[PDB]
Amino acid sequence: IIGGEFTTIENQPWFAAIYRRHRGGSVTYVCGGSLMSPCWVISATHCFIDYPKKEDYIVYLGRSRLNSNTQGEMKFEVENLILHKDYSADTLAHHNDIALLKIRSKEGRCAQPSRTIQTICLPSMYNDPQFGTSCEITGFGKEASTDYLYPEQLKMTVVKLISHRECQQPHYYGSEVTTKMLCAADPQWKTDSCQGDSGGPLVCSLQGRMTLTGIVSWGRGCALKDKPGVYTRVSHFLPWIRSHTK
Amino acid sequence: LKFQCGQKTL
Ligand SMILES: C[C@H]1CCCC[C@@H]1Oc1cccc(-c2cc3cc(C(=N)N)c(F)cc3[nH]2)c1O
Repeated sequence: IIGGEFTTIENQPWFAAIYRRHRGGSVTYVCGGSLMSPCWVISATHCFIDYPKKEDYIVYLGRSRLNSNTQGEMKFEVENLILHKDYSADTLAHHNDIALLKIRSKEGRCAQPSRTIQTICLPSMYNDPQFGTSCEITGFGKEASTDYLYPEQLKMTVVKLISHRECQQPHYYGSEVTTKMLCAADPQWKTDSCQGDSGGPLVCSLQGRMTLTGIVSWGRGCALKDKPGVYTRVSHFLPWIRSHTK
Repeated sequence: LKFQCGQKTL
């Protein structure tokens, strides 16, 4: 997150941190995710695509810092890794950029609710907030596009949903942005999501609930003028989610 | 207690 505030997981209790193990001893951060129900976390397919070996990823819930522990955190193994069939990336966009991870702890249980672990709500079929709505994004991604490390403390920030008409303007992303995507930016192009925030949530209030409206997917640079962040439009993938989360 | 999606508790 470029700009934003530093926060704690009690402020985003559905945020999931996904890491990968390496033979050698290190564990490196990969992407964020969100908890939809006790056993499923949703993230982005582009985060796993190059290394789809589920046994090598670890998922932690209730985590406020990146490499140090938070009290109350839960560690899980990835029981199932469902990537989207039809996922495609081009010179910028990622299409159908959503993935599901079924988690299991070493004792065989799924997540348990606490003051730091809560689920986030799914929108109703093709139901979205109107553009102009302010939504928040959270994550452990870069703070400046030139950094080569990720922050240790969790960050958050607020961005506004913009319309497709605005996003598809030639000098923004043209037709690279489709109907299964949403664009969100900061009026002053000051704060935004960046690498590492990928897979994480875009939360807006819909019909009174905090709903998972988007998943951080792609964008040109970070906090660049006329280059919004593009999110997978969750409301349009509900059938796909259902298919696997029944 | 139990899960209530979208609810934070502070
Ligand atoms: C987070 C890494 C690790 C796992 C495999 C690649 C994954 O992918 C990425 C690698 C390099 C850059 C990004 C990335 C940048 C980036 C920027 C924005 C933005 N709002 N400007 C965004 F919304 C998502 C983004 N995602 C990204 O998501």
